[PDB]
Amino acid sequence: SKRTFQPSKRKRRNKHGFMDRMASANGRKVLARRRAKGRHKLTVSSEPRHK
Amino acid sequence: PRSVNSVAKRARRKKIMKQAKGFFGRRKNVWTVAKNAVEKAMSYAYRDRKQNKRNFRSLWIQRINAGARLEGMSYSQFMGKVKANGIELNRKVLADLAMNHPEAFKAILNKVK
Amino acid sequence: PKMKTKSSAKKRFKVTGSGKIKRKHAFKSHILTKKSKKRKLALTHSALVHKTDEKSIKQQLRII
RNA sequence: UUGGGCUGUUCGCCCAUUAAAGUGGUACGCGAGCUGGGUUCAGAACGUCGUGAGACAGUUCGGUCUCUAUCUACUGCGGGCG
RNA sequence: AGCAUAGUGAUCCGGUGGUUCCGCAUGGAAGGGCCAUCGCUCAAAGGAUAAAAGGUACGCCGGGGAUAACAGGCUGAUCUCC
RNA sequence: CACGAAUGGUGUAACGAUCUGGACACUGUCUCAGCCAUGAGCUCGGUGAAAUUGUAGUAACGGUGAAGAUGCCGUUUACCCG
RNA sequence: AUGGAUAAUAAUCGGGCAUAAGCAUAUUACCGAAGCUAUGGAUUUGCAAGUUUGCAAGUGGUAGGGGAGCAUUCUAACAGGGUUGAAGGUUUUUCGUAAGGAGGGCUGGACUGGUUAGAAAAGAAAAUGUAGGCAUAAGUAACGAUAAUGCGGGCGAGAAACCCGCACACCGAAAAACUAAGGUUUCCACAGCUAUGCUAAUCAGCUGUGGGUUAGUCUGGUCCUAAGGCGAACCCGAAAGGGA
RNA sequence: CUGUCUGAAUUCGGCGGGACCAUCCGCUAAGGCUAAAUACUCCUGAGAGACCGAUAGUGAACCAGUACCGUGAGGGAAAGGUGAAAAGAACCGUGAAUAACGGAGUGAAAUAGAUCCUGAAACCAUACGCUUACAAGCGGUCGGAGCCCUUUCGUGGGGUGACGGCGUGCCUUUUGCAUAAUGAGCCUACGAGUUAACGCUGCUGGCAAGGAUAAGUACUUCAGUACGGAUCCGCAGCGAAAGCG
RNA sequence: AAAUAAGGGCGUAUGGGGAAUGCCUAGGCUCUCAGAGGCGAUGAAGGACGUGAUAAGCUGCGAAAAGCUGCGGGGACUGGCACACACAGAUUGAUCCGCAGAUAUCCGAAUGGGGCAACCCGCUAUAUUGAAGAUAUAGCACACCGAUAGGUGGGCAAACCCGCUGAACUGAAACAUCUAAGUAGGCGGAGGAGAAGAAAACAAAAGUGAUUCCGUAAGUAGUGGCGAGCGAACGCGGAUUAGCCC
Repeated sequence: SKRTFQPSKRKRRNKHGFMDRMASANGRKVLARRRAKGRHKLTVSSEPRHK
Repeated sequence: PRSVNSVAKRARRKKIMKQAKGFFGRRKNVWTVAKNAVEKAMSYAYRDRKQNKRNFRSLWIQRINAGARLEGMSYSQFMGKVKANGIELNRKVLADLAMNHPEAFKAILNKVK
Repeated sequence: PKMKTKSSAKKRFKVTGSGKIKRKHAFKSHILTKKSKKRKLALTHSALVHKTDEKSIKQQLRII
């Protein structure tokens, strides 16, 4: 059957990207929390693009 | 300070497990099965000590009866005539005489009869 | 911290001179016209807290 | 110590035979043996009660029955020893 | 106070009469205190609030064989037989 | 007992993986089961789990017992291992 | 003593069995408990001697109450032990009412600990307790579409599965070709069979080394815009902010 | 202090002294600034612990907010030790093999060989000694031959034990459990009445109609003697209170 | 060679397995004393991509890229974890330490426009065939004020403090007043502290003289479905002491 995760590398960036987190006032607190915890990987935009 | 009873914790159970030597299966090496078997063994050993004193008297009485019925008597009559004669010999010595010294036993019987 | 004294028990239950607790009587509030004058005279003088309630009253007054 | 019609039925009535179509117990025997037709799951409707949410020893349609047998108990077959 | 045993309701709060008892610098007053007394089918009558009814078959959590439905057990009221 | 007129009453051609009763053809649904093929199963070679598990050298009958016994009582039966 | 029906797995004086080994009365001896006594020992209160002894009464025990203590880790003083072998692990002997103490042999190769006083992360057998390791079920289920395999050569130590060849079978509006989404090197060659492949493998989408993607015309940007987003100015809202 | 409305006088004025009024007392609103003694640690330098020692101590002693899980917010591990020094096993043999092993050299040790300090228990096997194929059940206990080792030589010790008697595990909850009521596969490690403030009883100690300091201060060899009487309890109680004692 | 009961039970010895215990520390925990309490448009915190004779990671550093310069200290080794085969530098005084400087790619407040962070695309001045395809350097966001050359602020980040908002579980053995609690949470600003601070104040017939903090006063007065509960002030003893401007 059809599962819940149907990947799309533009629907992913339009919802969880760096420019989508930095646009909101409360979405900008996720970045602060992750930098305070020390996450090596920030928002999904940290995944490398195809080269 | 942090206190851990690690060495004596096992040194205490080694001594209780060393007396479960010869038990069938895991009753000799497994701790929670050996401890449950050593305590029951000690409970069985506390009793049977009151029963060793009344299981040997039965054997003595049977041997005295056997040795007395060889002379046309019974244990009841023999013990009656012995107790009402001023003898005062316990059943252990009487059975030892009836088994090892039949001459002494028949001498006692003829003296009390 | 410091043990707080119960106000309901501190407004009543005056402690006597040596070891007792003095209190008032009840039933003398609003139906006094049909009770005999003997009962109303007996229920007027102050009474003492019984020894069965003394422990609770002392625990409330913070005298353990 | 029978086979059918009616009913989920036990029971019961009826039809045709038979020498006979017994009474009961075994967790109203037996669901790690079978079916789920009835009953007590969630949907919907009728009669009635309750203002209402809802309910009925009232009725009707539909609706997942899990497990590789260790010990003993049975049905069969072998090895060891005496 | 009635020949005697029933005719009853704690506390809080509020009302009335008496009282240089106190009355927040002093003098009064507001108010409080003491005595007498009034207001509760608080009737679930030792009265948890001044103020209070139902459904759950969509239900959920914590426990009970302390407690029912099936089966077992004791006894036959009922049943069957003599 | 306890239908009833827009929480609509009574009929209705066509329609319905709807419910109910009956008829023809047809058949293993059945009387009543029988034969055959492949996969699983069985034996051998390779790899190799899980649920479950207080210790166990783990019988039957009548009875007792927290009222239904592998472990208690009396009797009977049973060579050891698969 | 006799007749007065009995329940469903095979039954009963407990059984054998008994004509007394049944019943009624009387007598004697004996058996019979952790009861009583005889011997040894320990302990609690009360009474005396002292600084333990003697006597009397005791000494089952759940909820619960009281009193004496052991081990563990660390600290303060005095006194110690150890490479001629410390702690730890494994056996053995002995002592105490017990918790426990001390000694010997073997492994082990650097710390340890007596007396008095003190502190506490101060003791597990159960919480369908937690983490790690290891058993049982057991060499059992299973080895993942019933489209199918057979033979001969090659490398090789090793071939039912690898390579080659001849046969057989299956799909064929597909199990064929391109390619979007997506994956992001899995692509190609050579070495390897350790782990991975539900088996072995000389094989591989696995491991290690060397390579591989070439655009004026193909797909996107440099061109345009829809739904929708942002939005100076402007209008609202405790703030963040909302509308546009 | 004000969301809304209303709204005063200027020093013989205005406000406060817990409703309010008169007298006394104090102050002078509708303007502003101001160090010290006080709170904390993303940090910095020095130093301690009757603090932990790898399931402990931070989630993280080690390529840790890592590997893994989710779309995302987010959750979140396990993982220390050879040896003094790599001197980390040249070389030979079996083997297809640089799989493993047996030798040979290093070392004090290779049964310290990289799964490397010592290394227990569960668990899986081999050798030796004694028993076991007519015998029914919490597997033990009390008696008891026979056979193997040791020996101060013994009414001494150790191992196995033919045969007989008795005996229905443990915990919890219950009037009552072998119960067919609950729970546990086993072993190792962790795991549950502790501390602070304020009180009360029992024992002990100092002073005694008196007892004790708190904050703080001074000196010093510094998380460790003197001073400090503010204050608390007791010494007299009764009454709602004035008050009396 | 031996033994043999197919196998099982018990005891001893020797093995595999595993990681407990013992010892140790590379790391942590609670604090004491004295400081400091910020970085950023001269471009922050946090990253991406690069940089080595050899280079997969970590560390350091940015196209001047395991480094450059100046002043002091220091005196034989050095080219980080990192060794090995090497190759070089260095008593003319290297390596290293302290302080002060230079360079400092791209993203990120990101600030020339846009965007799917580490990308794309520009305008004006100059130079390069200059001309199409393109390049090298400089300047190009917004708000305020400065009259004008130009200055100030955007953002990030532990706790303390201030202001604006602000629950419920819980307790009352139920519950609505009450408590929990002006707590948790959300938003904005500043400093090493912040707030407060100089009487339209207390007190009572005697008096004190700004604020803050510590001990008593005191679990007192009082408040409360007068229930649960909440709970001052005066006065006294101390640390410090400071008063001024419209």
